Amino acid sequence: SVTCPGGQSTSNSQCCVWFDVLDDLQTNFYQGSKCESPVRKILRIVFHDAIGFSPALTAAGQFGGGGADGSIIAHSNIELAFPANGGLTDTIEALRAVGINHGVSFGDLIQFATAVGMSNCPGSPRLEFLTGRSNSSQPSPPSLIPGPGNTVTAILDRMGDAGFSPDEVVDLLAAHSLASQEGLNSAIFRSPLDSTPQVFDTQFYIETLLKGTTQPGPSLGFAEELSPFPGEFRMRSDALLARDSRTACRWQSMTSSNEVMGQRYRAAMAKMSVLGFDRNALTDCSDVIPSAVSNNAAPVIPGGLTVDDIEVSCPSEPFPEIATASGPLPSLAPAP
Ligand code: HEM
Ligand SMILES: *[C@@H]1O[C@H](CO)[C@@H](O[C@@H]2O[C@H](CO)[C@@H](O)[C@H](O)[C@H]2NC(C)=O)[C@H](O)[C@H]1NC(C)=O
Ligand SMILES: [Ca+2]
Ligand SMILES: [Ca+2]
Repeated sequence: SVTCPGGQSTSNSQCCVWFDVLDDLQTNFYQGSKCESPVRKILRIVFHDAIGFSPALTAAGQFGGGGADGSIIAHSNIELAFPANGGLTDTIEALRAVGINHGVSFGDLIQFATAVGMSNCPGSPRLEFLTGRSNSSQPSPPSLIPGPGNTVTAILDRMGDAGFSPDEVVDLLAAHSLASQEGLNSAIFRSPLDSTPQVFDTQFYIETLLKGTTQPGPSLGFAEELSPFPGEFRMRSDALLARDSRTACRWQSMTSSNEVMGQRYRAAMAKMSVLGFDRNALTDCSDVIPSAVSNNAAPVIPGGLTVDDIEVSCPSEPFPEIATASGPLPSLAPAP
C-alpha cells in the first residue's frame, strides 16, 4: 500500500512530496523545529492570503479574490503594499524558494507551512492539511483585510462576507495566543499579545479581558490600548471584541479550556483554508502533520490579579473560576 520513498505510510501518493518539504521547513525555515517568529509570521500570512475573498465583489461584477490561493506570494509585489502586509517580505521570500524548490503550489505551501509551524508550538491541535489547490492566482483586491483600528461592526461585516459568523471570528483569534507586534509600536518590538507567545493556550482570552492598566512603551502606537502589565501589548480590535455584546460571550467561554479552544480553532482554520476552493476537490494529507508536544499548564490569572480585575462582558454566563497565581505582576520579555 502507500509507502512513501522514505518508508512513512500515507493515504495517497500525492502526499509523499510533503514529507520532503516537511524536512526542509523544520530544518531551515523553522530553525530546528522552533516556535518563534517564523511561525508567527506564517500564521499572519495564512489569514491575509485566505481573507482576500469577497462574495460581495463577485456579486456586483468585480473579481472578489481567489481566497487561499497563495496570491500573497505570487503577486507579492501588489499585495505587500497593502497597509496590513507590512513586515512580511522576508518571510514571503523564504516561502517562494521552498515552493519553487519542491514544485508545490503556493496556496498549498502556505497551508502546509501553517500546520507544521503549529506542530512546534506546545498546546496546538493537529490542523487538517489538504493538497490540490491550483498554483494560478490573480492579485487580491485591496481592502479585504481587517485592520486593528476597525470597529467590531466593520470586522464582523468583512469576516461575515468571507463566510464567518461572529463566533468563528472569536475562534480564529486563538492565533493571537502565539503572537506579537513589530509595526504597531516599534519602540516595543516583539511585545507579546499574551504572556505565553510560545504556548497555544487560553491566556490570550483571559488577559485581553483584564483592566487596561499599563502603558507598555514610551508612547502609544497605532491602535494601541493600555495593557494589564509591563511588556504586553494590547491592540484595540482585540480589546473591543472581548467586550462587545455580539462577541463577548464566546470570548468568555474560550478562557477556561485549552481543549475546547483548540477544537474550535481547528474547525475555523479548516474552513478558512479552503476559501475559494471546493474541499471535495482536494486530497487529504493530514497524516503528514506531526503531533505537537502537549501543554500541561492550566489557565491562570497572572501575577496576583483576581476576577475583580477582569471586566466581565458576557451578561448571561458567570465567569469561569480560574486559578490565580500568588505573584507580583509579570513583565514580559519580547517574544523570540
Ligand atoms: C480580527 C482580525 C484581526 C486583526 C485586526 C489582526 C491584527 C493584527 C495585527 C495588527 C498584528 C500585529 C502585526 C505587527 O505589527 O507585527 C497581528 C499579529 C498577529 N496576528 Fe492578527 N489580527 C486578526 C486576526 C488574526 C487571525 C485570524 C490570525 C490567524 C489565524 C492572526 C494571527 C496573528 C499572529 C500569529 C500575529 C503575530 C505575528 C508576529 O508576532 O509576528 N491574526 N494581528
Ligand atoms: C507557481 O507559479 C509561480 C508563478 O506565479 C511560479 O513561480 C516562478 O517560478 C520561476 C521558476 O519556475 C521563478 O523564476 C519565478 O521567479 C517564480 N515567480 C514568482 C512570482 O515567484 C512557480 O514556479 C509555480 N510553481 C509551480 C509548481 O507551478
Ligand atoms: Ca489570496
Ligand atoms: Ca499563548
